Amino acid sequence: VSSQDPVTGLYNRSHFLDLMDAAVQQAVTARKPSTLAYIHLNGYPSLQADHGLSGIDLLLGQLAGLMREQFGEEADLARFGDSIFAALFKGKTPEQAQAALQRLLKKVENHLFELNGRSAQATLSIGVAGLDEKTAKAQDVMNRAHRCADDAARKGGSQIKQ
Repeated sequence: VSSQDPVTGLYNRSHFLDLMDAAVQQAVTARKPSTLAYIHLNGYPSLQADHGLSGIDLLLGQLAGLMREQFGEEADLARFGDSIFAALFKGKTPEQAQAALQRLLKKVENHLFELNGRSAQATLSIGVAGLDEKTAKAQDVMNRAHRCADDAARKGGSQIKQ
């Protein structure tokens, strides 16, 4: 079965979750820190309402292309859900990864999207969680970055919550 999201071009959640499992094992046996970024597209409901399936398909594809650009080789990129992206920064502490997360955040906030003639703007809410040897369950890492991202999007605008 294909491991890629045909809309965005990024790998799928299933694929990412395997990469996740492996990065945690590395973190608790080899003690190599990784960072998990949990990315919300802010105001997705309103963008879908105004632009519909076609509009958002284009947005997500552009949004991913900016993530590929801003993170390059440093991160593994997934389409986690409809309005949710995920990034794993293998070998980097959250501290070490903040720079690139800050860079993307602004790239998006200051980016104008062309959607079927129409024009739109968007910000992201990023929940960040580290992978370390004090990790107890791979699922705990997902949870923390999840919860942080949800708290991030609860505030409105471009947001990073570590």
